[PDB]
Amino acid sequence: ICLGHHAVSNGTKVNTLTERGVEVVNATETVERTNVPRICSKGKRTVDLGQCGLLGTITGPPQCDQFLEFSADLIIERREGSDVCYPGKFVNEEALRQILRESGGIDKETMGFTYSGIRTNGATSACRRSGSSFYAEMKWLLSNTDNAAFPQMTKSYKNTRKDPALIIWGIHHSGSTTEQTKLYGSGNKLITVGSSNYQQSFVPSPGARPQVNGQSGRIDFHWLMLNPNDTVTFSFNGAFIAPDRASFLRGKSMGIQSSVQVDANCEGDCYHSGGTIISNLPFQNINSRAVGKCPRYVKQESLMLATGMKNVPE
Amino acid sequence: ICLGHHAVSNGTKVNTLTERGVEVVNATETVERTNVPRICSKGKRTVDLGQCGLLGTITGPPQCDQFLEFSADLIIERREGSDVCYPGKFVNEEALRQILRESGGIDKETMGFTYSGIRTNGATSACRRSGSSFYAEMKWLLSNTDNAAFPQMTKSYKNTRKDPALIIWGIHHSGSTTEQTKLYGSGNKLITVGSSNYQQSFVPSPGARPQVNGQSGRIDFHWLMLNPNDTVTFSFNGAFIAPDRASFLRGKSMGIQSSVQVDANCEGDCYHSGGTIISNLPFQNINSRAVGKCPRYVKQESLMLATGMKNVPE
Amino acid sequence: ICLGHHAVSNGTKVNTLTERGVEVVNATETVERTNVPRICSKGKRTVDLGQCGLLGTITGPPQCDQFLEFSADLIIERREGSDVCYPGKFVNEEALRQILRESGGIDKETMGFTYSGIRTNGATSACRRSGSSFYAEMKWLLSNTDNAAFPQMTKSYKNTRKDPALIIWGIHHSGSTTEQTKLYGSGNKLITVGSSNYQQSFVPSPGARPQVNGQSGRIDFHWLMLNPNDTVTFSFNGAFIAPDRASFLRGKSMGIQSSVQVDANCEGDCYHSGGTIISNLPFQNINSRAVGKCPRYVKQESLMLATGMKNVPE
Amino acid sequence: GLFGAIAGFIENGWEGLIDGWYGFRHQNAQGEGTAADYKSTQSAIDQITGKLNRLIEKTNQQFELIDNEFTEVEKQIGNVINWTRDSMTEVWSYNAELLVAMENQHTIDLTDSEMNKLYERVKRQLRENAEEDGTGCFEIFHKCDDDCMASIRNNTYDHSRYREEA
Amino acid sequence: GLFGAIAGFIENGWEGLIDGWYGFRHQNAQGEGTAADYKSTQSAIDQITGKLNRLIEKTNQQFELIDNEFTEVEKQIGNVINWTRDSMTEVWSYNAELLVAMENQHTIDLTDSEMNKLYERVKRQLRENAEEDGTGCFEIFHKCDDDCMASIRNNTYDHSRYREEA
Amino acid sequence: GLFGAIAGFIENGWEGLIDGWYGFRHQNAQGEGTAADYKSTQSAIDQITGKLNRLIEKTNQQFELIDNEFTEVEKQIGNVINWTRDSMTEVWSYNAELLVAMENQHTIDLTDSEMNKLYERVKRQLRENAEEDGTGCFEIFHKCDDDCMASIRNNTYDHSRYREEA
Ligand SMILES: CC(=O)N[C@@H]1[C@@H](O)[C@H](O)[C@@H](CO)O[C@@H]1O
Ligand SMILES: CC(=O)N[C@@H]1[C@@H](O)[C@H](O)[C@@H](CO)O[C@@H]1O
Ligand SMILES: CC(=O)N[C@@H]1[C@@H](O)[C@H](O)[C@@H](CO)O[C@@H]1O
Ligand SMILES: CC(=O)N[C@@H]1[C@@H](O)[C@H](O)[C@@H](CO)O[C@H]1O
Ligand SMILES: CC(=O)N[C@@H]1[C@@H](O)[C@H](O)[C@@H](CO)O[C@H]1O
Ligand SMILES: CC(=O)N[C@@H]1[C@@H](O)[C@H](O)[C@@H](CO)O[C@H]1O
Ligand SMILES: CC(=O)N[C@@H]1[C@@H](O)[C@H](O)[C@@H](CO)O[C@H]1O
Ligand SMILES: CC(=O)N[C@@H]1[C@@H](O)[C@H](O)[C@@H](CO)O[C@H]1O
Ligand SMILES: CC(=O)N[C@@H]1[C@@H](O)[C@H](O)[C@@H](CO)O[C@H]1O
Ligand SMILES: OC[C@H]1O[C@@H](O)[C@@H](O)[C@@H](O)[C@@H]1O
Ligand SMILES: OC[C@H]1O[C@@H](O)[C@@H](O)[C@@H](O)[C@@H]1O
Ligand SMILES: OC[C@H]1O[C@@H](O)[C@@H](O)[C@@H](O)[C@@H]1O
Ligand SMILES: OC[C@H]1O[C@@H](O)[C@@H](O)[C@@H](O)[C@@H]1O
Ligand SMILES: OC[C@H]1O[C@@H](O)[C@@H](O)[C@@H](O)[C@@H]1O
Ligand SMILES: OC[C@H]1O[C@@H](O)[C@@H](O)[C@@H](O)[C@@H]1O
Ligand SMILES: OC[C@H]1O[C@@H](O)[C@@H](O)[C@@H](O)[C@@H]1O
Ligand SMILES: OC[C@H]1O[C@@H](O)[C@@H](O)[C@@H](O)[C@@H]1O
Ligand SMILES: OC[C@H]1O[C@@H](O)[C@@H](O)[C@@H](O)[C@@H]1O
Ligand SMILES: OC[C@H]1O[C@H](O)[C@@H](O)[C@@H](O)[C@@H]1O
Ligand SMILES: OC[C@H]1O[C@H](O)[C@@H](O)[C@@H](O)[C@@H]1O
Ligand SMILES: OC[C@H]1O[C@H](O)[C@@H](O)[C@@H](O)[C@@H]1O
Ligand SMILES: OC[C@H]1O[C@H](O)[C@@H](O)[C@@H](O)[C@@H]1O
Ligand SMILES: OC[C@H]1O[C@H](O)[C@@H](O)[C@@H](O)[C@@H]1O
Ligand SMILES: OC[C@H]1O[C@H](O)[C@@H](O)[C@@H](O)[C@@H]1O
Repeated sequence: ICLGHHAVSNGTKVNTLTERGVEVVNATETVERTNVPRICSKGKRTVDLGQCGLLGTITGPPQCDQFLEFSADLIIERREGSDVCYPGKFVNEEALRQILRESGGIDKETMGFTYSGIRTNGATSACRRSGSSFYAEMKWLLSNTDNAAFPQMTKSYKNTRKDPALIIWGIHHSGSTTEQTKLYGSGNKLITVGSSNYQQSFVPSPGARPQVNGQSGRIDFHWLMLNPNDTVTFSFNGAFIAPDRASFLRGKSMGIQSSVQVDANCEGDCYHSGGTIISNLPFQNINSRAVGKCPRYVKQESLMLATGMKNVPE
Repeated sequence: ICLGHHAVSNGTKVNTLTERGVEVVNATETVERTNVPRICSKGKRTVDLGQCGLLGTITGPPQCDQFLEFSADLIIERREGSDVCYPGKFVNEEALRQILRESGGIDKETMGFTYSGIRTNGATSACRRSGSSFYAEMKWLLSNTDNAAFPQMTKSYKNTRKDPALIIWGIHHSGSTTEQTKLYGSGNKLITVGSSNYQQSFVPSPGARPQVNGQSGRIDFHWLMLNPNDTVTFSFNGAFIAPDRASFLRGKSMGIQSSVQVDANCEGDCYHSGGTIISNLPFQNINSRAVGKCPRYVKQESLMLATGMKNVPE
Repeated sequence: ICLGHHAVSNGTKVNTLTERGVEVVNATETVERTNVPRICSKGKRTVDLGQCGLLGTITGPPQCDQFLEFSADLIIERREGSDVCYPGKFVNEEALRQILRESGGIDKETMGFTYSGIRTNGATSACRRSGSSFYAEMKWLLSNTDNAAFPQMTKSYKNTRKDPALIIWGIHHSGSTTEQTKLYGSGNKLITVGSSNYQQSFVPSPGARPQVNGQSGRIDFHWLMLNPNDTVTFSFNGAFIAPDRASFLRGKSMGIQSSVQVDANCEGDCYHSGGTIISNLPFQNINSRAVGKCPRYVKQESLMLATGMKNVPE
Repeated sequence: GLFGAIAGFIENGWEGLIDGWYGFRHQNAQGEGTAADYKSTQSAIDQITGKLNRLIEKTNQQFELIDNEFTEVEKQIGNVINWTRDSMTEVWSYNAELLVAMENQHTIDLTDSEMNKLYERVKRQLRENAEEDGTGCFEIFHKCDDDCMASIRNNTYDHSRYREEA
Repeated sequence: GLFGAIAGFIENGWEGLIDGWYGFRHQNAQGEGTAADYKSTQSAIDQITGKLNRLIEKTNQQFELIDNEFTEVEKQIGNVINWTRDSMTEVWSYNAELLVAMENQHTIDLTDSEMNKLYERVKRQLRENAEEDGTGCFEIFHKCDDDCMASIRNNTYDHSRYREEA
Repeated sequence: GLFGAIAGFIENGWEGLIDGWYGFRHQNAQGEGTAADYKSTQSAIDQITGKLNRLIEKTNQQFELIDNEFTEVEKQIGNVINWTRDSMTEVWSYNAELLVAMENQHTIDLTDSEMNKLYERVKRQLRENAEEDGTGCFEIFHKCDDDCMASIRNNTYDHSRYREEA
């Protein structure tokens, strides 16, 4: 009688601590490479922002009328997304995106702002809607008559809810000092936003500038996070784009960027621009910027784990 | 004769490379979980800033008269701490905190600044002390008579010591252009600070603003680090809150944030908000933001290290 | 007959998982400590910027006339390097250094900017060359006659090449409002740079300031990266230091800082301030800021790898 | 292999032993026969299935993203972010390769052991009724018929009964 | 266990052997007896005490803190900081679990070895005066009285004296 | 050593065996002699050369630098950068020490094995013509002259020829 062990004709090569490319009777991958070119959203409350810019869901541009108050588990930004109407920019934007991306969604509630001696129309063909209008969760406070004079106005809000509040406001940058002393009064314009742990002040910069989407002026939006029971104070005299409503986060959620279709048939937790990495392996070589609950990204394309003795063919 | 090994009735479960929950004759923790709810300061020169804001030790608000020049091994910030008098803020603050936190303490030395044609009082009920005054290591340069005119003034200092110097200066933001052309002269005010590897310029932003601690104006402090033999130059014409004294770091030290009591009976090197992690183990699951010489923070609550053979009960 | 193994009189100490300082028959280092006090550049296209500041290669100060268009594999900055002429600074500089450091070199091409009603001389003894001049890839647009009036001027360029373009422009900060309403017109000066994904606006800050290199004024340079087919628009009315030429990156390259000599006899890929770490070992204890393809920096000075059985002397 | 069994004093393995990992191959009076040994095989398999399990775990750690594929973040902060990400990539790649390379070493050795475990079982079993040649075979000094050869397999061989007769 | 000794051809251990890690249990003419073996035991202990020591070291590396529990730092820099900290937390947690899981594997195997080390000692010692049954016992072919059984323990048993008489 | 061979039942090594790693030292009728064994030696060497190779690899990963030795970057971003770099330094240092400490453990054990591998070779070879004393020597029960001692070395010793005569 003799006793031995098995073996196959064509083994599988692996790497040991001492050798390289040793044949074992059988191995198995460890670095996922398979990708699913779709956003596996089964079971998750999804919201594909589409042509709406994640930030635009806070201000209110036409592209976002359908997203001013959304609930979700998975948010999705598209390259075609835009958070703008009137040419302009969002100061310290990516930070805001990072917050809203996990906000779970937003919930609007007025600021309780009423005014006097001024107009509150202020629209623009740049912000086309129902035939020329303005943002949505905004109000372009305007000086009554032309070249008039905007008052010492002051408005203030108090977040009286458990969780902090997202407060926005914009500064208008006319395309000239002439258009400025027209829309609002004349002279220096100062907008100062203050709260418990915040306090900046802004000044308009009216003057020559390209003409994007029909306008040469610019409205740049600013933002802070209002703590529970805290009070925000706005002190301005024009050029101020006031906030009609505040925002509150609904809770957990994740935001991703993809250019691929949504699919509610498969399930994934590791998303990335071009699909979902569906795998139970520890490492992936697909995308180093994948997000969610993923396998760690490595350089190697394959790290094979022996699952059998060494192979010794006859 | 036979030969065997020991074993106990109730072994201890651990995790192997191949199994999970195997009983060994005996194991021992590896992830510290015990916390000491006190700041073990035995042997260390401690300074609990208390109601004084770490940054306030540089400017000189009432809360900090007792800390304008301190020596220490361990500094401590309390949530009740404040570095302010007149409402305002410290531009690029956290950076300054990070520096002073390890400064070992500060040592003051005048700037050698003398003036002419102006006043140097400038006090405020917001900065209450001995019955209304101003900061301490500061000087609120003021225009002699009301609505007067602050001169072209220029002051300069030179750090002539081995180690670099911390130089401060504040910009006053009146609550209106009227109060501004009163305290100081009238018209544009420009404060330009320059040094070898530094060069900014500041401009006051006087205008409506809430009324915190009785004032509607604001004084924001600015700062740079003056290299050995280098010279700092201040060029202003008002609205400038001048620095009466510079600061030098004494050497090593650590700064922490805690809400717990100091205790000179125990010794620790790993502090954190709620105590000291006293342990010789490699990993801790107590606080991920602990600082000093600590054990690495992990997720696991327990990773047991076998210290005995496998246990085989009869 | 008996069978045994070898051994030497003086073994070599190493550390095991269970012991410490065990003698094995023979070991070998693992943490490189040897340094070569020279920049091993054999085979690499090198360019030692010398007295020229890496950023200065984009603007054009005298120190850099020889580097306005360079090609390279390895760039080198020297502590004596300066990117300046007229006293001033480069806003968001380190970012620009990080880009140019790997640019592979730069390639200039005019902006196609022509002007009218103004002068384009504007030189200075601070920017000494051929007997007093200005930068090089720049043009100090000046108001024709003294106290004249700079026009509403607007200039625009379009990157029509495959790869993005580096566009520069400076803002002049006179040493007084008087010198300002002299060089350029009078009143508010506004310079607004805009592009597809960019849009800032700058304002001059003329006023008292030290006198570095004979001037009390300051010219601060600004910059953006122009995407393919995109168009940049400059809208100013003075105090603007215009860009005569744009820049394009040639491709791969690495930038280092050293105070040591170049040597084309040795070859290295791991550079650092004081030499090249030439080694095939996995760890190094030489410099934690070494760059290129290096061995990982560790704390240990030596981690010895046994390459022999345990040593058992007679 | 640390035990000198597999790929050792047992030259090669048996490509016909598709029944188990290890097994017995005898040549008694009548005919031969080759049967796999369930005991040893399951012992190894189980353990190896162990590692594989240990390696297929859930990183319940969720990371939100901080970059931006559309609209790039500022350059300074951008490079720092990536400098960081790569450092992390360098690390995990290193770990990933050491784990697998290390695990494997062990895996292979793990079999030698089991194989050797069996062999030592058969030896001690046969007591002084057989001799150890060296190729891994046990030349039994007595007619060990099919019922006998197998007697050894299922560990029931009572050397004594054939002690003297050996 | 890689050596097939502990939790192997030695079924279970002895819960009464609270004297040492390993030991001898004999049954000579008169009475039995169970004494622990100092040699082997200390060998293992020492080594295991080794690891434990290797693991209890001082991270003389001091980290100052960069966050702020009162007054939060800017949001952009804040997320980057934490994104970093967590990545680090993910890493150390992984290391922490591999080290312990790996160490342990070795630890256990380390004993088998020592146990097996002893057994092989006793065997080779007894030369051809005893037989190897398989349960880990050595049936001595000659009255091995208390002085004798022990003679084996303290490694002094001179097979020869009882060679023929066996 | 896990195998109890080196630094075990073979007291010390031979400082005169500068020919190979392992080897045979006999004392036959005429004179003695000490010759190294190429087989075992190369087996170990090769493998150990293996690790060393595994460890000397190219980190084709290039990192551009993000700091500045001349002209320091802003303070906030600066501390974050270094806080990061150090964390990375803490990690790699830890890895660097575990790898080496772990590798070594294995290395040493790797030899025991090989040494033990040889010994078990010689034993099984000699069959029942020699006895196993315990110091690692094989007392051959028959005049094993130089041609004979060596006969064993090059694995050609045919016990049978001298079976009875032993
Ligand atoms: C890893 C990842 O997210 N992919 C991007 C890729 O789309 C792009 O080409 C490159 C430059 O923008 O950066 C990254 O490689
Ligand atoms: C790990 C740590 O420092 N604890 C804080 C905790 O106080 C707070 O609830 C949370 C949100 O602010 O952040 C962290 O979890
Ligand atoms: C690791 C490295 O790059 N060296 C520098 C050293 O030149 C300097 O003394 C110190 C403080 O500036 O920082 C680092 O230690
Ligand atoms: C080619 C082949 O044999 N495939 C099998 C595979 O199906 C199985 O999952 C693994 C572990 O059981 O063993 C492999 O050998
Ligand atoms: C329950 C118990 O037995 N406790 C002991 C413990 O006191 C000792 O520190 C450790 C190592 O010596 O062994 C444990 O078994
Ligand atoms: C002092 C000494 O013996 N040096 C040798 C060394 O030259 C060789 O590279 C290494 C591995 O072959 O073994 C060492 O023992
Ligand atoms: C600003 C910048 O350099 N962006 C790159 C990005 O394109 C790349 O995808 C990432 C790693 O993949 O590294 C970043 O640094
Ligand atoms: C700005 C922010 O998100 N703060 C959180 C902080 O609350 C938390 O404690 C830390 C990890 O514990 O991660 C930070 O990102
Ligand atoms: C701004 C600052 O602190 N600079 C230090 C630098 O001097 C040091 O070299 C590096 C690590 O070596 O750590 C940085 O934090
Ligand atoms: O967005 C990801 C990337 O995917 C590629 O397949 C192309 O379609 C590109 O145009 C696109 O940018
Ligand atoms: O169509 C595929 C892909 O092609 C690329 O060239 C770009 O135009 C992308 O916007 C587009 O999605
Ligand atoms: O500060 C730490 C934290 O500790 C908890 O026990 C409570 O006392 C909280 O109010 C406090 O914020
Ligand atoms: O008193 C314990 C703790 O309670 C919390 O609710 C807060 O009010 C803290 O400020 C306080 O320290
Ligand atoms: O630059 C590196 C450093 O090297 C040292 O040897 C000295 O020469 C210093 O003056 C210099 O700063
Ligand atoms: O000369 C060596 C070195 O000495 C230092 O003191 C400095 O002055 C450096 O600039 C110089 O390079
Ligand atoms: O390769 C990923 C992605 O990288 C981007 O930079 C573009 O090159 C895309 O067209 C491409 O699909
Ligand atoms: O849990 C730690 C700490 O977290 C903070 O965010 C607050 O929730 C405190 O009240 C609490 O004590
Ligand atoms: O030690 C490295 C380097 O550190 C710098 O900070 C200076 O101290 C230099 O003089 C020195 O050469
Ligand atoms: O985590 C629950 C609880 O923690 C702390 O007490 C505070 O953050 C509370 O606002 C919160 O409700
Ligand atoms: O075409 C293969 C692959 O190439 C690049 O990686 C990108 O353009 C991807 O979007 C694309 O899927
Ligand atoms: O580290 C000591 C010494 O190092 C360098 O030479 C410089 O940083 C000196 O200022 C310092 O005194
Ligand atoms: O109460 C238990 C524990 O809960 C949270 O972690 C915080 O509020 C701590 O301060 C507190 O000690
Ligand atoms: O990488 C090659 C190719 O990738 C994408 O398609 C784009 O980035 C192109 O501009 C580039 O030419
Ligand atoms: O002098 C030894 C060494 O000391 C410091 O590390 C620096 O000054 C180096 O430049 C120098 O080479």
